[PDB]
Amino acid sequence: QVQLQQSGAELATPGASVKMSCKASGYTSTNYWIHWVKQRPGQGLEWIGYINPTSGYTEYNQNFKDKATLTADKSSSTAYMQLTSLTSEDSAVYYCARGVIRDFWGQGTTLTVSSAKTTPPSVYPLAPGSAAQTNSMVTLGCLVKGYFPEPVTVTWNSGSLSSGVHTFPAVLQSDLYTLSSSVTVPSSPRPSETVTCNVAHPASSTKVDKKI
Amino acid sequence: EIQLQQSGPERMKPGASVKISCKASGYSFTTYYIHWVKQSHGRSLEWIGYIDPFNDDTNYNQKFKGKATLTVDKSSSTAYMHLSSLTSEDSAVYYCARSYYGSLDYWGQGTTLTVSSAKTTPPSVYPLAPGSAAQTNSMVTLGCLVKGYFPEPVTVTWNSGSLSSGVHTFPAVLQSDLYTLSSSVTVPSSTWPSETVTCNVAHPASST
Amino acid sequence: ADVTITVNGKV
Amino acid sequence: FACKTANGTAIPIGGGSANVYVNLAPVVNVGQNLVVDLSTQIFCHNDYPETITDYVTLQRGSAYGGVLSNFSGTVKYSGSSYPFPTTSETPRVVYNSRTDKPWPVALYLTPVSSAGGVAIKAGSLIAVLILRQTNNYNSDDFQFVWNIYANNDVVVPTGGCDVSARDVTVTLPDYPGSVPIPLTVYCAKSQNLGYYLSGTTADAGNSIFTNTASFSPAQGVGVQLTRNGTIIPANNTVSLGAVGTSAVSLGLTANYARTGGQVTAGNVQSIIGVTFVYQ
Amino acid sequence: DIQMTQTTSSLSASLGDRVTISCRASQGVNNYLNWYQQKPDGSVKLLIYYTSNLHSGAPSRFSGSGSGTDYSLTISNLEQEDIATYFCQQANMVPWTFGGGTKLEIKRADAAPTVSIFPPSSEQLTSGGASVVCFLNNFYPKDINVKWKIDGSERQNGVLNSWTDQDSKDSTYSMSSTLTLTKDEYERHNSYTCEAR
Amino acid sequence: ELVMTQTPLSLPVSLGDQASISCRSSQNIVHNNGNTYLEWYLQSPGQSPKLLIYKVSNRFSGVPDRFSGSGSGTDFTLKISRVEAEDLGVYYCFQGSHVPFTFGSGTKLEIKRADAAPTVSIFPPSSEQLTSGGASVVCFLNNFYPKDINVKWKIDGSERQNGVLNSWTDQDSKDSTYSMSSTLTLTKDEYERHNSYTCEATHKTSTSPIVKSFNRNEC
Repeated sequence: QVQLQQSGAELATPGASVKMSCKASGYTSTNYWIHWVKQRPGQGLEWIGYINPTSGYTEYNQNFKDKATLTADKSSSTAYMQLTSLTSEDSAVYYCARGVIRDFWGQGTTLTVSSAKTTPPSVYPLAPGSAAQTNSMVTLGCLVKGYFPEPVTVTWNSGSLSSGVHTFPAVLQSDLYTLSSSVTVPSSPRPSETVTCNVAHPASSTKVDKKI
Repeated sequence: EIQLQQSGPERMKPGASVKISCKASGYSFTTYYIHWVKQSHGRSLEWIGYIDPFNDDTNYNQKFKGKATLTVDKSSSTAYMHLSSLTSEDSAVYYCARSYYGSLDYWGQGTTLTVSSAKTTPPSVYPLAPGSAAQTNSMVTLGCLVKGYFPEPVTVTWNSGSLSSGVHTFPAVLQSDLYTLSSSVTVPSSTWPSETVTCNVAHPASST
Repeated sequence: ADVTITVNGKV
Repeated sequence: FACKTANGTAIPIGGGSANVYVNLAPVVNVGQNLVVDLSTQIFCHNDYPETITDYVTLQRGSAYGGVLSNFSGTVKYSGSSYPFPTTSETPRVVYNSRTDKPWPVALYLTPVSSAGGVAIKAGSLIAVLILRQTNNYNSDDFQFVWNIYANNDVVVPTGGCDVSARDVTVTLPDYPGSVPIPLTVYCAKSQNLGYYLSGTTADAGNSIFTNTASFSPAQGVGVQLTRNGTIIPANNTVSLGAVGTSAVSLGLTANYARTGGQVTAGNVQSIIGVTFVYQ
Repeated sequence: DIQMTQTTSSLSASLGDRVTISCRASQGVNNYLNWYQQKPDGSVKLLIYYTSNLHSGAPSRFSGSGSGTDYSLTISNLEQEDIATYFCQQANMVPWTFGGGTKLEIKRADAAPTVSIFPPSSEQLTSGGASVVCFLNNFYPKDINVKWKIDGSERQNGVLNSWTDQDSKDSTYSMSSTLTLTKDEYERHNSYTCEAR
Repeated sequence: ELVMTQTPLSLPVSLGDQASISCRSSQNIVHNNGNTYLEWYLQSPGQSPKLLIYKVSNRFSGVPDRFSGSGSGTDFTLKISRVEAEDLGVYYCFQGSHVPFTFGSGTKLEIKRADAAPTVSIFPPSSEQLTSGGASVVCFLNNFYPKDINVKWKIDGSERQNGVLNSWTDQDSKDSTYSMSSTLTLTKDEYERHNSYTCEATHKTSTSPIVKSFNRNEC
């Protein structure tokens, strides 16, 4: 059906401006309002406002009245939200919801507002020296530092190992991201086994293989 | 010229159904809405609904939606009010009216509906006397008690109206589905027992 | 002229 | 608040203007003539009855359009009727269910003449209606316009009487025969009626109508109307007396007549207009 | 739905006076308010519609006015024809609703009730019943309270009360009260009293 | 505006039991028309929120019977008769009566399981990183329950708090455990001027910290 398909992913510098889209509407019923909701990483949901595409009536959260402008085009059945003077605080996931009581939500749009440029990852192997660091089983891992943007995918021995492979979510550090991964192997230390963590960064178009 | 004539009073057993009619005359029947109104014993007016005599679309008060049914007969220019599962609470006066400018500008005379399990009963009449003596030198008051009759009405007159003009006849009050009523008369203290003051009671329903 | 009448004929 | 036509098609809301096509069925009546009843043509509902109630009202300035723009009358609206075109704001309709219910609106017209009516062609504008929609949750005040179009050819009676047909074709037999004209008149209320014929006459008494035949016309002959043996000249009033709900025949009969001189064979055709007046 | 409230249920006036009857609506109505009059017998007639328009055939002494959620009806000068009940009705939304009603009455000099009490008739006692009747004739104003007492005690059952309408001539009111007993309990008490408050 | 506060913050349950969550408002949230617009939403891992109950007690078309909303005035509750795998996520209460509309703080409903201590591990900065002028010490804490844990760092026995980053994984969904990593970043010169480093982890299932240390330059 005509359903809420939103934009993709957008990257903008501080200040600047961006316009998002929610591709569904119809000017035949007055109850198909479109709400916009904000979710910051690790926090809850914030209601920004809604617009009635049929009449153009708008409701705004006064905390956003200087930031968000709601509009709708009757031809393409597409609703729009515009954000001005972007800061790092505006990085979040944005949803559009249809109905008087938000009974149908969209997929979501991720926005990151950073001044950093594309940057390749740095790989530093985490080699354990003393077996005392673990107990008759040995842990291994790789460190990824200073890349941008997400995501960097980590696989071990080209996917040959999939047990106990804990890959951790990225953390932002001065607009460059850091990440780490770990695995456990059955008492097969160097060179009894040939573990090799494989790292790929599609945004920088680099695939790197590092041994321990 | 414009007027609405309704059917006469109706008496029904509880749980029965009744159908009132309202004949219109003096205007184009189909070009105006017809509304129905209920007035309870407390004389508060209640709106039932309206019907469009052209296409017969209706609109009901939620208070009456499941009990009332409005219908029309274009050929004879008549409107009907049907009420089902009658209870004692349905006893009231019902009016049909024509609506213009949202006003109900013309009304019928109204129909009285009585819902009761009772059946015809003659009135028992008792006399009232002061007792020991007339305790007032100028005026002395007498009266008659009418009890246990059904249905209404019952007429009262004193000496066929020869000693009227000092008579207060009170409205009937219902009691266990049988009515009761009383009347009063006041005559000069010297005229009684010096004169034959007597009350006459008539109940057409029983012809007595 | 609320009604119009057309009278056809021959000779 | 959404609406759809009697055929299931949805009616768009809040555009530049919405055009709604309906079937007309005018009928003469005492006091007010009916143009179109929209209760059978338009249906509306509410998709969120549990959380919002929609109020719809007919705004001031709603009026007839097209060839009916200069007429006036009344409008039925939700249990009562008001003057039309609307000078004030009508009361509210309530939509609080998902079940389609009729839009309780019907338009009437005030008679202006004896018989007579304006011809409506399919696809011609009939009325421009202004609607205002509000709700009990939002404080939004939305105005939109519906344009009412006819989808069938009809003639709206502008007077208090009607006729069996607005156009009557009859066929005379070859000269010198004659045929009756099946034309009847009835009125919603007792009236004194009379009619007078009109057209291009061709004689002194002006009882004979010119031969209009385009192809191979016959010359020296015309068409002369008569009722019950009497001859009716043009621009002269013929009285019918009291007329009522029972159709009354005019009794006209069409005959050939000879004028000028020598008569020559060919086709014959005349077009005669009948007009009605009160007395 | 929309509720209608008329400020008072009874209004006291005098012939030639200027009276005003007010109505209030729980929410705004676009001047879609109507006024009706009901005669004592029961006949109902429309007086004013759309807040200020008087019906064709009504007296010219009736006038109405008001705005959202506040309306009133006025009579320039009273006549005896105008002693009746009046209702306000809204037509802005369905269902149509009416006011509680306001009844006019003629003002006059106050008067205390004349009281009379009658014992059960021997004819009634032969049938097993027993009813004591009390009359309160020609009192003004309308409102009054009564009580029944037996042998120093008070009883509040088996009593029927009735009231007449205001009398056209005296413009006064009247009332009757009947207390009924079974003959077994009538003769087990010695005194009966009609306490007219 | 008015604040919506939810309780508890986390609701660990086992598959089958009865789960109840509470949402308390700061003020009456009845609309001027008499309807109370209290809503419950569910967000599942990697999915957008979906509606559960739309008028305090009503169930949205298509919501199983497990869910039942109730409450009035200022306190409301959502109850789940029997907990299935499909019910795991973050639950939000929502008020839509007074502008601006507000969401609840959010409550996560997770799996219950038996306690387990963390398999703490430490690693040194790589010699290659020192060749690049950087130095990051990494500490791993794998497979522990419950989700709450605290970690701290020391250098040569001296406690340090600067230059530390912490990361958490969501519930493992296979072991129903949790994992965490800590990274201590140092400059080459400052890393080389100390001889020992320590990662100290405290978990609810112990009276003393799990201490792990190493001597500089392992490989």
